[PDB]
Amino acid sequence: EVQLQQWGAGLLKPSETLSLTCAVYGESFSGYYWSWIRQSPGKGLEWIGQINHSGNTNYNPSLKSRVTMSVDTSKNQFSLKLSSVTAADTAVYYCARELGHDYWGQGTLVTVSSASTKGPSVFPLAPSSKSTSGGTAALGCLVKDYFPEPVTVSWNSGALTSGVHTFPAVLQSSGLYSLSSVVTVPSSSLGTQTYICNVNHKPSNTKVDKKVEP
Amino acid sequence: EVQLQQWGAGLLKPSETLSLTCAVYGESFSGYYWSWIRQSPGKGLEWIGQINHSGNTNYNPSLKSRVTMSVDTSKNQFSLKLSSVTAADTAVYYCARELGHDYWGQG
Amino acid sequence: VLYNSASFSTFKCYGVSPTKLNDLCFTNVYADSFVIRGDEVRQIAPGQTGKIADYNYKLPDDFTGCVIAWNSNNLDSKVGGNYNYRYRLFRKSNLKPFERDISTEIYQAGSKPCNGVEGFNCYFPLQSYGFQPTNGVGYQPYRVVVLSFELLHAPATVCGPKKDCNLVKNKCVNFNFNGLTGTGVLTESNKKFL
Amino acid sequence: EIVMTQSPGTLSLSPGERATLSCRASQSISSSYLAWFQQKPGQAPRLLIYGASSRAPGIPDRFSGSGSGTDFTLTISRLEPEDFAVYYCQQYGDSPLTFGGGTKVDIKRTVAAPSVFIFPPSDEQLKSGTASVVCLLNNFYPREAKVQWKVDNALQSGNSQESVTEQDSKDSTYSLSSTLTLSKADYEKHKVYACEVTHQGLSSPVTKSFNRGEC
Amino acid sequence: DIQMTQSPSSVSASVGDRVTITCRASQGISSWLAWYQQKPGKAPKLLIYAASSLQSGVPSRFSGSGSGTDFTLTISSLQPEDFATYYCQQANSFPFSFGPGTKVDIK
Amino acid sequence: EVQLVESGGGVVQPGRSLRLSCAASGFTFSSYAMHWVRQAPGKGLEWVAVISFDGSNKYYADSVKGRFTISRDNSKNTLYLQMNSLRAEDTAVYYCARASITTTDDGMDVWGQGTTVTVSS
Repeated sequence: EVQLQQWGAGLLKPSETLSLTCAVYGESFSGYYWSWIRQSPGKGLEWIGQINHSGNTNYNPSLKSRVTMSVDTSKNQFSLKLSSVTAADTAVYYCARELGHDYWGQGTLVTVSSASTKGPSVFPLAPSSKSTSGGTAALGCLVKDYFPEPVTVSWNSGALTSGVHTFPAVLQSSGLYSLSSVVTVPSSSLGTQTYICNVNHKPSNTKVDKKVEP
Repeated sequence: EVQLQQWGAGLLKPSETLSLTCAVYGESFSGYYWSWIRQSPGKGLEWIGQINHSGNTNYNPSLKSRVTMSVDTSKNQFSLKLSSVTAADTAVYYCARELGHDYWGQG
Repeated sequence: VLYNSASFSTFKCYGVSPTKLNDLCFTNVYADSFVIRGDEVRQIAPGQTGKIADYNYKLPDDFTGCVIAWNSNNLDSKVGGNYNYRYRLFRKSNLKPFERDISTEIYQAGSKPCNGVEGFNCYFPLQSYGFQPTNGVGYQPYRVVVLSFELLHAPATVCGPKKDCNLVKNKCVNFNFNGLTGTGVLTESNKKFL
Repeated sequence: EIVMTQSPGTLSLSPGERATLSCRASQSISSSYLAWFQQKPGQAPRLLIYGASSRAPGIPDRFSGSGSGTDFTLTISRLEPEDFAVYYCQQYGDSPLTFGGGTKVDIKRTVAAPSVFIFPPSDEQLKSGTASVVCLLNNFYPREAKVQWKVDNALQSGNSQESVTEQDSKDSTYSLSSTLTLSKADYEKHKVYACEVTHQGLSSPVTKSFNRGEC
Repeated sequence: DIQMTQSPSSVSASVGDRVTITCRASQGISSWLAWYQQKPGKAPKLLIYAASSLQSGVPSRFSGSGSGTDFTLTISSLQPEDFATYYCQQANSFPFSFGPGTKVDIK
Repeated sequence: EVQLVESGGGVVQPGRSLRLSCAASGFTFSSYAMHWVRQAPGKGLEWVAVISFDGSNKYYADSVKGRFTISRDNSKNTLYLQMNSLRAEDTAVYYCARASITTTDDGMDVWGQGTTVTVSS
């Protein structure tokens, strides 16, 4: 029962090189083939290549001229070197056995984009009279521009956690993600209790709390 | 209406080689000269050099022995490689058009 | 007769040029013959990577010879599938150049050993090509004959044909009689050679 | 490179109901060397069937596979709660390993109705130079949901993007939000903004527009 | 050119008897030999191919064997349909040569 | 039911040419390799010729080489066997059969009925 732990740079920029390393613990490391498998959104799982303790390598014909694995028998580690990463290389990389039957890795998300870190901007969204169908409406603040993926939007510092739908981030053409979160609350509760969409962008350390009301 | 975008290594150590890249979007990329402009505190704006799609380069005579530039017509990218950076090269680097009269970068 | 043939699709040559093939004497010539699918024909070359060039047939970098391959869809194609041309799919190391590995030992791909019985993570290394007449180009059989020219210290056993011309007598002509170079007039004589 | 294809894009069956999958390949597999993987969200894929007919060790007998040649089927007798994930199929009888396109299975329930909500652009973002118009749907079961933006009683397409949330773990429904981007003068001079919704929840499509200048 | 020489010119047997017919090859043919059933006045029907197999349609009572230069068919459930001429054809080289035949009489 | 239909044979004066047709039915004539087998009266089966599935690779026997010519028409689902320099020793019944491989790895699975050719004075 081997343990496959891997590490690498989770963020990259175009025309750079991608370096990943996977460490094998437990059973023997020699006398086996170690594979790298990439899972990209939209497409499916893709097999990148193989390498053994003697440096013999098998390659995917598609990723043949840009893929290079290396092995370190002393510390029981193997590595992947993908050269000239573009925006189409944003995927999750796994390290496993030769066929990926017994044991896999953990999953190292790698994103390639030429955009600098930017602080999120919260835009309040008033609930229209047309939206308010008596007592049912929707609030929310639309986060527009932020480069790094991680971002959390919460209501009332966790006091309001019912009816909150957090939509997945959308990658805009500028290279900046966009997120929208809304909450369904009664109009009477909206009038009596104010609601704040707290945000906490870890890379930018921005904690902007905006309250929007009719 | 080009939208120039920049990236590169921020922190650097002395005696290394600075490397920056500026990507061009929008309208046509060929038939133009792309400039690198350096702005430093204490000093003012400084012009580093130019490059076109054919590889022809113009260099500032002061920073002539340390400046090397390359253009990648395939991906609409041009790059700057300042060699043997000292502590006096701490500044903000821009990419613009040939004269920086129409469209600039972000810094 | 080989170079002037037209049925051959690929006739790339590496250590020698096809023009001077006849004017070169070699100690031995090896003709290695096998059948592979269309897409794999590019891997029969010095310094190439692939399953067919790592587990089945590997050519050394210092290769003095030629590679000849012609399509044989008509010769090798069954309606249900040939299922008789097989390749080594799994191996634990790359082949040495000009080595043949014929074994049926089960490929152990997992922690639990198997003593020659197939199962989980224990798979048969030899897998069969699927050749069918309806298959499009690139998955169609190709017959490959690789000629390797050898040059040892032994006397050159194989030489190219030595063409000649007619015989003219009573005329001052240059002659090359089996290696004798000179000038003179050749007339019939009554000498009795042994 | 045997291109591997799966026919059912999104299977939806009720819990405790038999499910069948297809992994139509592009060629004939060597020795029925085809496997079935299961990938719970946030984790790595795990084997269920090896050799297209036999179960991997530790796999419950609820999983069964069959098929040979170029057609392979995976059969789940009972849909347990810990079975709704994406299923991939993999082949070995060729030099590059090839995975299937991936198909997902989810819990089935009654058809719900999308609650359409419309919002106008805010003054702050109008000052910033971006006029974003968004219309939302709440708690509708069927995946299909179309947003047809109409501007000044005209047809506009390609200027909007849609975001879909993952299935709710309580009512097992979906919420969809579509964002429509606009310029400065274009938003300033245009009058009527609306998005059209087509769904099987209501036979007659419902439209709710707004006008800029009054609330 | 490889010719096929079946040693038994003819065999005498009754229904439900065991007989063996052999075919010999001048050169070495690995397993590319087939057998046929020729009822006079009809077309020959294959019953053994690759020197060891059962054709889809005939009962599992024709058991062929042999590899190299000798090939033998063994039958242990002879039926009234087993009185005909049998031929052996090799497929190693393009010139395909059948066998002389073997008549089966009723006794 | 898969069947093979053959015709085009008959009594022909020596020195002329005879062309025989073996029509195909019940299968894909563009995916199989066809064989010709002849049997003189009171004699055994003699191989004659073979043609590939695409009709571009043909071999004849060691007796009728050069003289006999074989061809096929996948569109018409028939076999074109043309005899040249016909001789009096070709008096035999001709059978057209079907094989999966042009080298008949597992072929000769279906046969027709045959047509008799008798050349004489």
